[PDB]
Amino acid sequence: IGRIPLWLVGTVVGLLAIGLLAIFFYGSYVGLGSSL
Amino acid sequence: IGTYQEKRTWFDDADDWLRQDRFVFVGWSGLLLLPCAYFAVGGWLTGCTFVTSWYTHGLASSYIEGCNFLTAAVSTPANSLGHSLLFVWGPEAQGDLTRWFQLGGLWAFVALHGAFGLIGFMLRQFEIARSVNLRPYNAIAFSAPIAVFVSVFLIYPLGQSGWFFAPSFGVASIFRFILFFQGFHNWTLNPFHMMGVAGVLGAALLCAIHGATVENTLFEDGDGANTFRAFNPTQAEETYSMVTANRFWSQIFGVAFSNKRWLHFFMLFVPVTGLWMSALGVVGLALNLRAYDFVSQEIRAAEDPEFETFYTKNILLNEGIRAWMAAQDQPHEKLTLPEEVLPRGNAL
Amino acid sequence: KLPEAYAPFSPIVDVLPIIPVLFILLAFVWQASVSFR
Amino acid sequence: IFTVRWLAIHAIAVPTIFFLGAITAMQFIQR
Amino acid sequence: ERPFSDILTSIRYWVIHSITVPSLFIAGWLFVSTGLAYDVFGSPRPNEYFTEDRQDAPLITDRFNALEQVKKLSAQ
Amino acid sequence: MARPNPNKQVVELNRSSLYWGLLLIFVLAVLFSSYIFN
Amino acid sequence: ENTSLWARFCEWITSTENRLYIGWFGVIMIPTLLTAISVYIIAFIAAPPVDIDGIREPVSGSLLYGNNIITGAVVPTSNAIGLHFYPIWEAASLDEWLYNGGPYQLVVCHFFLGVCCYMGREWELSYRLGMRPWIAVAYSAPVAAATAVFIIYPIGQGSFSDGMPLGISGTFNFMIVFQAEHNILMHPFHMFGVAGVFGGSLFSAMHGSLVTSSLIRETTENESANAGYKFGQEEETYNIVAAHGYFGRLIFQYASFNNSRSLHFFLAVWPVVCIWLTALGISTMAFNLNGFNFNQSVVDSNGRVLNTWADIINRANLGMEVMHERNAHNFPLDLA
Amino acid sequence: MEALVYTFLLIGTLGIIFFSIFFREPPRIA
Amino acid sequence: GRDQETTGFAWWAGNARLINLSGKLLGAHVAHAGLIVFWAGAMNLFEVSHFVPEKPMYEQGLILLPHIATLGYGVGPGGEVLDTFPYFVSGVLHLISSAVLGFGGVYHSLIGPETLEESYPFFGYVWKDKNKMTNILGYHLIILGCGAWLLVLKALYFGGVYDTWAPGGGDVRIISNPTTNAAIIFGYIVKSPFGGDGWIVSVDNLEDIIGGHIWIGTLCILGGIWHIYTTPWPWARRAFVWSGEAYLSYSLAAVSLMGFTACCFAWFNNTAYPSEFYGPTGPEASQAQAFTFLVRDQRLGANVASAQGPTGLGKYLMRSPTGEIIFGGETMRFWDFRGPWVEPLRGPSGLDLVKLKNDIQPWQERRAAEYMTHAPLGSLNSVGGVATEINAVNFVSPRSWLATSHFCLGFFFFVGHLWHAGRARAAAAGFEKGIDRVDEPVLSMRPLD
Ligand code: CLA
Ligand code: CLA
Ligand code: CLA
Ligand code: CLA
Ligand code: CLA
Ligand SMILES: CC1=C(/C=C/C(C)=C/C=C/C(C)=C/C=C/C=C(C)/C=C/C=C(C)/C=C/C2=C(C)CCCC2(C)C)C(C)(C)CCC1
Ligand SMILES: CC1=C(/C=C/C(C)=C/C=C/C(C)=C/C=C/C=C(C)/C=C/C=C(C)/C=C/C2=C(C)CCCC2(C)C)C(C)(C)CCC1
Ligand SMILES: CC1=C(/C=C/C(C)=C/C=C/C(C)=C/C=C/C=C(C)/C=C/C=C(C)/C=C/C2=C(C)CCCC2(C)C)C(C)(C)CCC1
Ligand SMILES: CC1=C(/C=C/C(C)=C/C=C/C(C)=C/C=C/C=C(C)/C=C/C=C(C)/C=C/C2=C(C)CCCC2(C)C)C(C)(C)CCC1
Ligand SMILES: CC1=C(/C=C/C(C)=C\C=C\C(C)=C\C=C\C=C(C)\C=C\C=C(C)\C=C\C2=C(C)CCCC2(C)C)C(C)(C)CCC1
Ligand SMILES: CCCCCCCCCCCCC/C=C/[C@H](O)[C@H](N)CO
Ligand code: OEX
Ligand SMILES: [Cl-]
Ligand SMILES: [Cl-]
Ligand SMILES: [Fe+2]
Ligand code: NA
Repeated sequence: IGRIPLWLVGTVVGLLAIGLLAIFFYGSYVGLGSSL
Repeated sequence: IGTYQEKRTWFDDADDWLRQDRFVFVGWSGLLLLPCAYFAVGGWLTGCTFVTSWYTHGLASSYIEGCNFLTAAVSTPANSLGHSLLFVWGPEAQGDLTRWFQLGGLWAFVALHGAFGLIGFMLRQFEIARSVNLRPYNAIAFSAPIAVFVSVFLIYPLGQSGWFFAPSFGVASIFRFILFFQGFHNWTLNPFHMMGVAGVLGAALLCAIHGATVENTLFEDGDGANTFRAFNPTQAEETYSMVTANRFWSQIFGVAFSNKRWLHFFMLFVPVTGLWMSALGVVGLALNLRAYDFVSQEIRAAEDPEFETFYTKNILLNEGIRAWMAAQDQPHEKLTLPEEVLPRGNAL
Repeated sequence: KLPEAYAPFSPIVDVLPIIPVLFILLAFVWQASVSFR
Repeated sequence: IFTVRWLAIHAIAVPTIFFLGAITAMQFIQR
Repeated sequence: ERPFSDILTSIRYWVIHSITVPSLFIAGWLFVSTGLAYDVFGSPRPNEYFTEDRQDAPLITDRFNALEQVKKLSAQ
Repeated sequence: MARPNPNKQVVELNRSSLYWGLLLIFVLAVLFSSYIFN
Repeated sequence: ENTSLWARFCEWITSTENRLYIGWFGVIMIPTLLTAISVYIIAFIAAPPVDIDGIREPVSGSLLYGNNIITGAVVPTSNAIGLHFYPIWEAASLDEWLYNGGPYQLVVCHFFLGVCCYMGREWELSYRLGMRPWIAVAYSAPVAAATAVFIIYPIGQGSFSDGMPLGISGTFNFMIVFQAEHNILMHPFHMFGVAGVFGGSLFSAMHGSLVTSSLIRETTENESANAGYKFGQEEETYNIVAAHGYFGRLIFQYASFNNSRSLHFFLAVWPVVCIWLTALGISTMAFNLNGFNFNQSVVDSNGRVLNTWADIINRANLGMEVMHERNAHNFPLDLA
Repeated sequence: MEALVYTFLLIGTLGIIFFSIFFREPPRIA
Repeated sequence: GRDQETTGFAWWAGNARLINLSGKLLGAHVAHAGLIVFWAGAMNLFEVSHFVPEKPMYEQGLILLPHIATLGYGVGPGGEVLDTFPYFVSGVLHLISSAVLGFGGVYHSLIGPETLEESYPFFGYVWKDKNKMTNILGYHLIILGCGAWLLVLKALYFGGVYDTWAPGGGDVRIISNPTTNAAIIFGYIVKSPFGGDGWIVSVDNLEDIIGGHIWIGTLCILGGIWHIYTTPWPWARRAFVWSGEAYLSYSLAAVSLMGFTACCFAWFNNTAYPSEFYGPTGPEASQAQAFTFLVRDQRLGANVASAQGPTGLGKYLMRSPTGEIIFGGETMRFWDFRGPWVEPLRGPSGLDLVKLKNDIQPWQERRAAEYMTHAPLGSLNSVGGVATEINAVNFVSPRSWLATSHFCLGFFFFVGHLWHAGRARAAAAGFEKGIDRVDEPVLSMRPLD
């Protein structure tokens, strides 16, 4: 019951969301759908 | 009910189980809304990720191909299929989900389930407004998005040669559909479309200006520079000065609102009338009833080279759109137009 | 490119512009830490 | 538990994470 | 009640979901890496768009024979 | 009910609604006249 | 004691007791807007043909020259002029001035001044009324968009001929040419603008239908519902709590607007910030930043190019390209 | 013949605008 | 810091809480200065990390290296790079100075004194103290004058600056005899912003640049001494609002005009933004297209004065609306362009016909070819050309990036000036919170509005 801080959890999930979006923007320059 | 005995039944038990406060209100309409809406949204997210468009249009519209958000789509099926319902059990697919996906049945799935999800949502608006005992103006307002959806994704493809000419569900596919309506239909010149444009831009004006006027004519209730903490849930006085707002807009614009109820009814009325007019115009376009031409100006421009207007420039641009987009957008016509006959200006 | 002595430090230089964006996001993390006090 | 909130949040989270793994997988697919 | 403040901040929730969230992520990864997406969803692989028979966009051009025609036109 | 009609109602149109009606009809004219003349 | 002529004029200009507030912003607005209105009406009715493209192909534009309401337009300034500031006293004759698109430049300069001073006058009336001042900030969005289509796009493109024609069909022409060159549909700022006006209609119908859903009974079925509201009344006319509970159990109980203050703030901020972003979309495409370019993005293992929906957009874009300014081009690449 | 009609309709809309600005029902505080 | 109950400003306005907290305000400012110096150092080192010796600096998405090279560091005749060590030194000095400024900002933000009034009366100030407000303004004006004179010193004795107008493709030249004529200096200021005049963006020679900098440096130092030794006059006191948020609003309007001016400088000026380092301007690329299509068709044995277009105007050469000969085509709209590759071919009648036929130069011809092939046309993907072109070239001009970004920033800062001007006026008036509900002004005014 609240043994991990909610802001710490939110910061970590925001980090995973930002890393996921950075991966998605990275993969548009390589591989399929990359104009090369 | 109503000073009668009326012994309880399975209907009454189910109704009492459905109409109660939950995290999400389910209700009777949720028997339709929740599965149909989940299937429409999930089917769109499935088609934008895996389901191909290589066989229905000869394009690429999925993330597995390499398309991003702006470019992926759930594509309308081939013109050869016409207005087939594309049932997975139907004749075209014959029960087989895999080749059902690539034949375009997913568009029919998303369209039919989205229509029934929209019906379920409006029934949910009716039901919730009944349970809370409020007037159903939210459902009356939602009547206009369903009117647009049925006229655009159902009436227009039913009027044209088939589902192929419906909008495919996806950002770049919607843009194709929009430029298609420009080139083939001259949908900019249509009075019903420009009524829709006036309604939407006026509704945005009303939204922005009601928000700014309310947020700039507040009463104090202060002892704090954050105004957002000056609002309590249950009281009986106006939070912003109606008379000051009316005075301000009377001296700025010349006319101003003085009835809150008519102000909010106007905020309700403008987008609904705009979207209904756009729906009626798209229904006209379903039968190729275009406002493409002005007969007097066209005959004047044919009998005078010196007559040149922006409308005639638009007509030329529309010829350019049609002739440069037909070959790659309509594979069913087998239009192999040579580079020779395409319209073209000097240089470029 | 960078001078030869700083060639092994090129990958650490390649990240350096994003620090201000991390600074504004760090301001938001700090506000979440003080619970939007 | 197994509430309406549970089922309604799982229907929109479980395929979402599966799909996010799916797009992240194809995001590194070469040609 | 659990008003979404003690349930996402609970180690009981977090231990059980430290396996289901990334197990789902790995399952979604394998669904795309093993070609099962290509198989079940009808999308052709990046090296299988044009066969020896045709070198252009395929056309359905039929309705009740559409199933076997897209069978014969696709990459098996 | 009685010999006279019990549902006797008065209609109202304030000057504001007169202004909306006149703007609406004249705007329909300005919009649609180019198309009716064609 | 207040007997001097300037102070009497000052108290007349700054007076709230006027039917229309003038103020010191209105003393710049009113002549400029009246000049622009006069020239716009006169030009729309009786303007002779205007050589917009600079290639001696004058475009009629006016009603007396055979246009209707939809087709009539105050034609942009000549491409030969560019941005060279063409007023009446620069032209040898009114005939030359009307040929080279002078009324458009006059209307554009006066209208930009008029809208800037309109936003200032909105602030100044809010100041003299004891109001809070940010309605001008909200009006800065359509002002920014008008300046983006009347000033910034001509400046970035080198010619006032690039401005939006003051008309209906001219506006449509401006859009077709704009998408041809820049692909505005594939721009995030324009996507934000479309989301802004779609959400503006969304939230206008939403808030209007929630307020109309929660109206309080004072009237009968004989009387229109607005007759239950009295101007200047202190009590609130609708049940905010009932509407809020409705919306919460409709979508999400926590994710509703419990403050009517914050709700109206959201209503103001959403289309204003989105119209700001799309006005900068036009402003950045003035300096050739354009929309996204996703042509030949997907290729197969053997290098063949798959057509895509973006490639269908590209095909329509080419059709919009080559036909626009069909005679004005002499060279392949359209850098000018 | 058409420019006559268009001009009349435009000045009619402007006249209704003028009458609506300067000849509205005066709102009352009560 | 504080919470909302002790300040009344929420977290989304938390900086407002330190309006009256002079020490924390100073720390936030110097920490921000550390951020600016940090981005300059980080981006500069990143740019020299991503620098290729062959390709010019406009092909590689560089926006700081062209600034340093315009100053005349590491470049020679024509604009080729001789060394990147000056750029590396600039980046490193910026990074380390940012570390020092960030230490200071963190110090005053976390443990610095709350207010500087009770102990350091030189630094502590109240916002309504017009004397000390002008004193701080004078200190910063002296600093600005010193910076302008640093540029003057760099142009006069510290290697000179890069001139694109010097013969042979331009080079780094030492400025001798700058134009100190007041008429030439202020005729730019009084000039119209429109075509043919361009306001101050049409400064087209380094002598005018450095003379204007001499004038701005001397006037800035003079204004600094004047402000330190005077107090604002009663007419200024009546004309102005004297709160900190009002001073912020004034600064916002000023830097918004500065951002719009920088947008136009990047898009149009080619002497302060040499085309070798920043790429061609829009007018430059259009005139380059017409120029190289003139010379190609000359070398293919054709006449240029003849061969009118489809419109009967002249495909290669026409006359501008004032009379002098200009390049044919839609590039006539860019007839106002002046570049170092057209002036040796341009005489009294505009483009000289015999000079344009005979006196072509190889470096001018190559420069025109490249200014065609690298036009400021591109997408957000950094795909070069018009929006209908292929995905084959990876190029968007630094002029395009600078002009677009700084127009966006200038616009939002004008809007921020509106927000702060309104709120500062309302806070001085007592309106920042709302209408008083019992002393409402409209209720004391007659009806009929
Ligand atoms: C340019 C960005 C910037 C800067 C310089 C500041 C600066 C400041 N803010 Mg602030 N803020 C910002 C953005 C910024 N803010 C944004 C975007 C928001 C919205 C989320 C806020 C919302 C906000 C609120 C609500 C409050 C402040 C407050 C403050 C002041 C004290 C903060 C404090 O000491 O608490 C303690 C902070 C910490 C203990 C964490 C900081 C740890 C370090 C400094 C982070 C950076 C580490 C750095 C890399 C180390 C460099 C060392 C060097 C040697 C290289 C301070 C001067 C407070 C105030 O007004 O004072 C009364 C206040 O309550 N801010
Ligand atoms: C403000 C001035 C400015 C300018 C003119 C440039 C210009 C440029 N940069 Mg640069 N940069 C800047 C600031 C600037 N940058 C800052 C502050 C940082 C620190 C984060 C960086 C870090 C950086 C890196 C690491 C790189 C560049 C690169 C580049 C080049 C390619 C740009 C590109 O394709 O990116 C893409 C264009 C965009 C992403 C558009 C930006 C989107 C806007 C700003 C935000 C969206 C607005 C939003 C919708 C509104 C909502 C408001 C709010 C709610 C958020 C280009 C010349 C690249 C390069 O060439 O290296 C040499 C490179 O990799 N920049
Ligand atoms: C996201 C934030 C951001 C970012 C990343 C940038 C980035 C940039 N801006 Mg900027 N700017 C911003 C926000 C931003 N801006 C905002 C919000 C505004 C207000 C609207 C402005 C207004 C602005 C203007 C007016 C200008 C820029 C300019 C620039 C560019 C060069 C900066 C420069 O050198 O200035 C200068 C640095 C200083 C003044 C600090 C002092 C430096 C000293 C005086 C220089 C000493 C040199 C000396 C001669 C060396 C010799 C040594 C000795 C031998 C004498 C740069 C890429 C310039 C530009 O390129 O125009 C496009 C420019 O003129 N910006
Ligand atoms: C960033 C620099 C800066 C700042 C913020 C200030 C700020 C201030 N100065 Mg100032 N000043 C400066 C630099 C600066 N000065 C410099 C460099 C000089 C040397 C020339 C002066 C010389 C000076 C004097 C002599 C006086 C001030 C005064 C003032 C105060 C009132 C000014 C006013 O009423 O508004 C603005 C003024 C006007 C609008 C009327 C001036 C008429 C025109 C606009 C002046 C420029 C003419 C030119 C054609 C304008 C077109 C240029 C434009 C297109 C870019 C004010 C606090 C007054 C004061 O209070 O003394 C203490 C005063 O007497 N200053
Ligand atoms: C150097 C200029 C400057 C300075 C010093 C200030 C200072 C201040 N402003 Mg302010 N403002 C400015 C410019 C400035 N503003 C601009 C340019 C705008 C845009 C119109 C605003 C709009 C604004 C509003 C609406 C408000 C303030 C407020 C405030 C006060 C509290 C700020 C705060 O902590 O909020 C907290 C900071 C955050 C929550 C972070 C904001 C995150 C943004 C949305 C992300 C944007 C990043 C993105 C990359 C931008 C791209 C756009 C473009 C470059 C493409 C403070 C004294 C508040 C106030 O009035 O208090 C008295 C307030 O209500 N400002
Ligand atoms: C086919 C079909 C079906 C159906 C199915 C379904 C219904 C499902 C699903 C599904 C789903 C349901 C899916 C999904 C997905 C999702 C996703 C993929 C997501 C996402 C998102 C993103 C990616 C983003 C994020 C973010 C970030 C991170 C940043 C900021 C914010 C945002 C949000 C933007 C069946 C079998 C029955 C049968 C018939 C047919
Ligand atoms: C590494 C390296 C190097 C080296 C370098 C060096 C050795 C340097 C440095 C550095 C430094 C050394 C930096 C700095 C910083 C500083 C600063 C940043 C400052 C400051 C100051 C201030 C800020 C002031 C303030 C004030 C006061 C306090 C008093 C009164 C007022 C005033 C405001 C004036 C080189 C490049 C060679 C090479 C490569 C590597
Ligand atoms: C207070 C506060 C805050 C903050 C602010 C700021 C803004 C800060 C800062 C700061 C800063 C501004 C920092 C900076 C820094 C720097 C550093 C730390 C450095 C360094 C150095 C090094 C070590 C380098 C090295 C190198 C070289 C020499 C070159 C080559 C390469 C390399 C990189 C290796 C916030 C917002 C969060 C919240 C509120 C409060
Ligand atoms: C470096 C250079 C140069 C030089 C420059 C200069 C020398 C500048 C300056 C300048 C100046 C010397 C400026 C001035 C200014 C000012 C302004 C811009 C202002 C203002 C303000 C206002 C707008 C006002 C307002 C008002 C009024 C009206 C009254 C009441 C009060 C008030 C405040 C409200 C040149 C270009 C040659 C070349 C390039 C480089
Ligand atoms: C918004 C928000 C949030 C959050 C999110 C996130 C996830 C954030 C983040 C963030 C981050 C992620 C941060 C970070 C940071 C960091 C920083 C800011 C830093 C720094 C520093 C510096 C300055 C550096 C330096 C250096 C150099 C220069 C070189 C080498 C060495 C060194 C590294 C030392 C949440 C959901 C909770 C809630 C809602 C709201
Ligand atoms: C910008 C023009 C000024 C040129 C010379 C600047 C140097 C410093 C000039 C300041 C002159 C001091 C004026 C003194 C005013 C007195 O303090 C007041 N009359 C009160 O005694
Ligand atoms: O005007 Mn209308 O379209 Ca914009 O690009 Mn250049 O200019 Mn003209 O050509 Mn392409
Ligand atoms: Cl055209
Ligand atoms: Cl051309
Ligand atoms: Fe309301
Ligand atoms: Na052409």
